[PDB]
Amino acid sequence: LVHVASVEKGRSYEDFQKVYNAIALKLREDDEYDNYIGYGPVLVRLAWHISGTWDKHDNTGGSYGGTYRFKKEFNDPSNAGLQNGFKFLEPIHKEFPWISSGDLFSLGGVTAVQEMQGPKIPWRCGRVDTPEDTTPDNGRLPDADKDAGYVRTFFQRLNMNDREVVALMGAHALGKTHLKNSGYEGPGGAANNVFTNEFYLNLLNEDWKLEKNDANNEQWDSKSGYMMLPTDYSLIQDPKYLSIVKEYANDQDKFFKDFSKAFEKLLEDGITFPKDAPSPFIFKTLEEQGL
Ligand code: HEM
Repeated sequence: LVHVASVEKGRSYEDFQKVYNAIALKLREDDEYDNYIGYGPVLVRLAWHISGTWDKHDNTGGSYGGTYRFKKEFNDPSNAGLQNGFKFLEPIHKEFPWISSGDLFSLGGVTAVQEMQGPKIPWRCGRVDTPEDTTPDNGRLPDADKDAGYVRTFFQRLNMNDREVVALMGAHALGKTHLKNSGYEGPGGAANNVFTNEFYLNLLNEDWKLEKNDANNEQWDSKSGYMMLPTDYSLIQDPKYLSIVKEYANDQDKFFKDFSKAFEKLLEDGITFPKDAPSPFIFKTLEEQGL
């Protein structure tokens, strides 16, 4: 399977910075969602789930085709709750009908991270919508009740190594688990709509307790009211993972730089960019624009 990136006709940087600003402005405006967390967390979750279907062996899935717009992917049990992110982006797509679905879903993830004061993420245009029959089947996204061996093995399919996996999991500092979407409940920390290295700090400094929640699933709970998934707590149980957790808990700039590289790689897996394609765009935030 080859997927070649094709720039939307005649569009350049200024066009995509308008779509960025439109998403960032609505992120500011619709601030009440999910008890004032806002839409930032569910939009980086949506960008990860539309990319997270990729398989390195036959180049199926991934962000290229925008196939989440089809019933089979939209109704995957693993995507429960993401309908809220889709409905948020739907007005913006009406306003910019020329952007492809894969491009809008991955740009939503980039815009949320930067607007929640995370690192700049270079982004490239050119994903092309593909037919309903290219939609990946359900079951390619990871389970949360497993151990380190499972996480390592699962991420080899998206060829992410240990460092890339631990950097990517730092996004669980954002938002929260919702019992009715996944069978888990609670936030992982106090700052859950600002991008920081708090996931690593909380994993190493909180007193975690294995308890059973109302959906009868086990999760790790702390006195402070925070929670960790079995697959989150895995990162301090494995010796390779644990030393990278300690490195990011002690250096927030190295975490930001490594997250940026692994999140761009995640969003670009499976896509072939021609050498006459434009360079990655670095978008300015509203704050840097005085908007
Ligand atoms: C083994 C890996 C992973 C598993 C099993 C996993 C699982 C989960 C689960 C069960 C939730 C709660 C969903 C809900 O109830 O609403 C969640 C939320 C979230 N995840 Fe993951 N995840 C993984 C990796 C990642 C990665 C790599 C990213 C992003 C780069 C990510 C970003 C998020 C975000 C931002 C939320 C919060 C969503 C919200 O507040 O609505 N996840 N994760």
